[PDB]
Amino acid sequence: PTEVIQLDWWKNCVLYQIYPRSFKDSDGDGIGDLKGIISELKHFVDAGVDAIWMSPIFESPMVDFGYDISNFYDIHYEYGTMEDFEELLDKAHELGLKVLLDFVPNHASNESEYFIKSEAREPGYENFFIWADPLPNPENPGVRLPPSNWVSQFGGSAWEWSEKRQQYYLHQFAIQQVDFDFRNPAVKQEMFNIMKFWLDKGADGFRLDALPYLIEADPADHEGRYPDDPLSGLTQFESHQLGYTIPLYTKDLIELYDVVYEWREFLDEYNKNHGGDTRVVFSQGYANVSMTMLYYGNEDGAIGAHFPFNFDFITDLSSKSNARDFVYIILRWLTYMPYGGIPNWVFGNHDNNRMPTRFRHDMVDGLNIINMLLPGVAVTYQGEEIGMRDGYVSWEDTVDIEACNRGDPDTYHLYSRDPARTPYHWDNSTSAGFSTSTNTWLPVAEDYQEINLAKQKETARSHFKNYQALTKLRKQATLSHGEYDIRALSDRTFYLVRSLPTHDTYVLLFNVSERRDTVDLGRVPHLTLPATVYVSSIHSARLAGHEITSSQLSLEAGEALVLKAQPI
Amino acid sequence: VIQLDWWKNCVLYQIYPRSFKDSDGDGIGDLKGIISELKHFVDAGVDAIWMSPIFESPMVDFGYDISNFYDIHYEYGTMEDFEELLDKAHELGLKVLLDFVPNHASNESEYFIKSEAREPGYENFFIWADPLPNPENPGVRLPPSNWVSQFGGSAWEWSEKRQQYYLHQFAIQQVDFDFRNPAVKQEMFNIMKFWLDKGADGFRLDALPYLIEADPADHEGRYPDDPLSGLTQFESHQLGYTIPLYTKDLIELYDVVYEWREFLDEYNKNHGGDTRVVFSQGYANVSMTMLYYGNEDGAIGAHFPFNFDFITDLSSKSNARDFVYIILRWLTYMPYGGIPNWVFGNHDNNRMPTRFRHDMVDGLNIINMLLPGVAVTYQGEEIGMRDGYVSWEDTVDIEACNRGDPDTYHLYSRDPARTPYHWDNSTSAGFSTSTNTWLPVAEDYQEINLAKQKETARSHFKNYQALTKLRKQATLSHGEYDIRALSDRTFYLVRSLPTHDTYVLLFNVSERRDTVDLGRVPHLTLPATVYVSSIHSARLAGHEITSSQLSLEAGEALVLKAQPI
Ligand SMILES: *[C@@H]1O[C@H](CO)[C@@H](O)[C@H](O)[C@H]1O
Ligand SMILES: *[C@@H]1O[C@H](CO)[C@@H](O)[C@H](O)[C@H]1O
Ligand SMILES: [Ca+2]
Ligand SMILES: [Ca+2]
Ligand SMILES: [Mg+2]
Ligand SMILES: [Mg+2]
Repeated sequence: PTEVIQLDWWKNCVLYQIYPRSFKDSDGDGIGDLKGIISELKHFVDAGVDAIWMSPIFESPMVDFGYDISNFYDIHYEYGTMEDFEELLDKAHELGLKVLLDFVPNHASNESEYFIKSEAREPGYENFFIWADPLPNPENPGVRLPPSNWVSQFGGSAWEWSEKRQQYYLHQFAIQQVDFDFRNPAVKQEMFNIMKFWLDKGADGFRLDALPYLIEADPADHEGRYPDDPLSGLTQFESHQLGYTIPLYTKDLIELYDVVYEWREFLDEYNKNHGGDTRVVFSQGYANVSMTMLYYGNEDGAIGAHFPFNFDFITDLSSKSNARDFVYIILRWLTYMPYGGIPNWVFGNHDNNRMPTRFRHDMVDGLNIINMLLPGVAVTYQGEEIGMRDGYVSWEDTVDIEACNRGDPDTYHLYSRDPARTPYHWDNSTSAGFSTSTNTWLPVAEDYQEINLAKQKETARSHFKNYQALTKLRKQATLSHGEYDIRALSDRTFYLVRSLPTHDTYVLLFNVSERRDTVDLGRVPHLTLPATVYVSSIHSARLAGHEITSSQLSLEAGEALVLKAQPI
Repeated sequence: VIQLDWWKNCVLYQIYPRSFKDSDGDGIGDLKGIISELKHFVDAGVDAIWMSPIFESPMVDFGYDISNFYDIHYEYGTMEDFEELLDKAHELGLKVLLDFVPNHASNESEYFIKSEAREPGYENFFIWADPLPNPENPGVRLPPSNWVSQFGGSAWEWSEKRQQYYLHQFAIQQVDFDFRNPAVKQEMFNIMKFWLDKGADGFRLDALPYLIEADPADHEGRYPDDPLSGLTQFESHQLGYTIPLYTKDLIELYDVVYEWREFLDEYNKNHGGDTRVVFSQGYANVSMTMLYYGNEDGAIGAHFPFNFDFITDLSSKSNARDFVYIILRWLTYMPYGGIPNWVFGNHDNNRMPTRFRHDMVDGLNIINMLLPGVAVTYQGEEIGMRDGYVSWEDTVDIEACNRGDPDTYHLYSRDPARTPYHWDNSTSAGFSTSTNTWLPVAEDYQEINLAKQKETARSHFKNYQALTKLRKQATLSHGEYDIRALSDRTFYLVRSLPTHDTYVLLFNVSERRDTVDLGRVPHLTLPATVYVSSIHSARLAGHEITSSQLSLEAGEALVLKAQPI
């Protein structure tokens, strides 16, 4: 068995997204907190997680549960103190974990000192945000028009009138989330200042949110006005409704990538000047594949985020997908990613329905196997390691500003992100062990007695035990250094093979369909029989250690196997 | 390497007969014309030809409106000319496929006249529905549903004779058969049996996505409205106004196709000789397209449905990563054992060099010839023919006439891809002795013609010949494929086969020079020999590639011959 050089930590980490409000409540207020995370850092070691990122924990009025940041240099009081954060870093680092911070560079709370100073036209802050005059209305001079038809992601105009300043400010998100002017060198310098502060504290890097919205059209390019976004011309949207416009002037502007490349320059300089393990930036943006790959860098030699997140398992695959769709979407990242790009795989987050809800309850293990066996970085969202489902959230219990703004009692479910933010299922105790109180900030999902971590640790076969076996398998040279081959055997079943001369072969077989499928293992490259089941889905006929001798393999709907075969 | 049945790796050439060769100076291509140039297919290294329809037709849709599925269109010639074409093609080793459209018949067909007059056994040959009353103006009949014709306007036409609407997914003159009528399904078997008895090597079957529409029996006796697109740019008479939920890709259409294949399998068993095939045409999403091959329940359909991805999903707007990702789509979705095919043009779409670029013609023909399976060539692609200019005044395409006007006809017209074939630099590019050609000859025929390309050292046609010859190599018939983008500008396609020479396409699909590391290309050992280069390449056939660093100019494609793996 050949010797392999270990990869840089960020090229093949298991990265786990914590939603701190919903992870662990240590003080009975029904709100997850830093002492809660600290008390369960051992969970990440137990799970085989290398790195955690937290949804925002900075001072925030909580309009968008942390994404409206009023102070980028201190901790939100409900989550705890700077001292709790420093204790979290110390204890995480002692356990060998990396810790990344999430913040949204696009915007600040209207309660931030930046915005208070800006609205007052304070020297240094007047132009910190996008401030615009009304569009001249010569035909009805007493009727004030917004600068353009731009629509907020949370509904209504992206322009809010300031009585104090007698101008509109831009908010691509909530009224309380004010868009920085990213053509302002002082805004760009402030972003370096924020990152330097948290790197100096010992953060191992950043997840940076909402990057497609950084830059909007310069009125200088449109005869001194903000240009209207083109109309979608879809009958089902009026001017206050997201979908009314195509964001040609408000999203994916080529200038945003220059800001990202400057962030990478800054981080490269920081790493050179501090040594120890590489500090990284992982970018978030929902965009088409071309716009997504520009986050890595460009073919003029620019270098950007260590990677942009791959949301293809959220946006392009679901329970509607067959095995050919799975393979074809997996191939999209691998086909479009630049030479030397690190692939990553995301199955969920706090903005989207949970993995088993988007797919099916019988597919959890197969989805975690894909995550863990594809080359590069596995990304796990809080709860995927135990197969948590969307929780039921009534209109009455809904707190997501997106649903409160865009929805009503009949439609709120089309918008609300709350079902994927329900408290983590630790055990079958009061509130699934998330809290000692029956009062939790979102309702605990009704299935917690059936789906909880403690039950999965006790029972012979579980989502969590499969998760542990897969994160353990990623330490094998075959998964860190091995080649990959992926093809559909049928509309129902695909294989993913990891192989490496002189090292064991590992094969995923996954029936993603609602029907049984019999496949010819003779078609699977590098699969020599007999082979051993390393991992099986929790209801597979095959237990771990089951010998596969026949070339004919019948798989149930949703059944997934990892086979261990002799080296190539 | 066991010999493949002919249709698994044939070079298939689509003839548009009206535009191929005029033998009789009426400016209309004809069968004696085709017969006179059958040697062209041998010269080019074409194995099989299919013709756009040549059956009796009022020519409203230039042959796709068929008034008699059992005889030849007089302008193209006679049954005897067809029998001669088959005779001489088979002598030259060629296969000949007939195109007919099972979906619809000419309103001048006996089927229609008899159906409209309610003649017994013909009453239900076509889709006949009652009008709806009109809230706005009671005197004005409304059609059975909001269904929109592929050529614009309602898919329902009123018959004064029958006092009912008939369905036409295409032209008013193209009447949709009822494919739930066993007598209609029998008549298709009768038409196929007739032409297979004549010696045809199989069929191209048109417009299959449109065979079957919603049964009113499943909608309380009414034809259900297609959903609205809700797109403000489309009015109720314009294609795009509806989503064809009840009018296209109904699962029942595939059962008809599986029955056709069952009939052909029986015929092939009972007659022996060379396999007679069915290749299906349908523009549909990839999963609905794959159902034409067969289904997972074990149904067997068309020998293959045509792959239109180089028409629908790639263009001059595409980068190397797009090329790779779109090529992977057929290869990812195709059933195990399926034959891949590659289509770069047809008589319904702009010519290959117009959709892409003039400097990409060689690369595109290399892709066609070097990918696994079947290369499909549309008349003109072997010489890099460009779209012809066709004024409103000279436009004869019903689609442009019905959907378009002097300022918009170019958005819809298929005529630019149907201009006469460029044989030489003689009158009408040698298509005809006459200057009275049914469509105007493209302005560039003096620059782009088969004769010129045969007598210049380097040409699209000589590259085409080099590539059809290369398909005889086991590496291309049986070899593995590896395909990846080296950059946004350049991709490789490697064919490899243990102990047989490796063949490598490098293609810069961009408008800019690109320098690639050939060390990244699998199975490529240097030195390698240029087998084929783009006509504008600095590299000639026989040139040795010795450096690992290769600069490709805009549109430049090389086929390298390299050491066996
Ligand atoms: C990215 O950004 C928006 C606004 O900050 C937030 O609502 C989402 O939760 C986040 O992923
Ligand atoms: C398929 O069918 C339509 C109608 O018959 C025709 O106009 C096209 O030319 C053909 O490819
Ligand atoms: Ca912005
Ligand atoms: Ca039909
Ligand atoms: Mg708490
Ligand atoms: Mg003629």
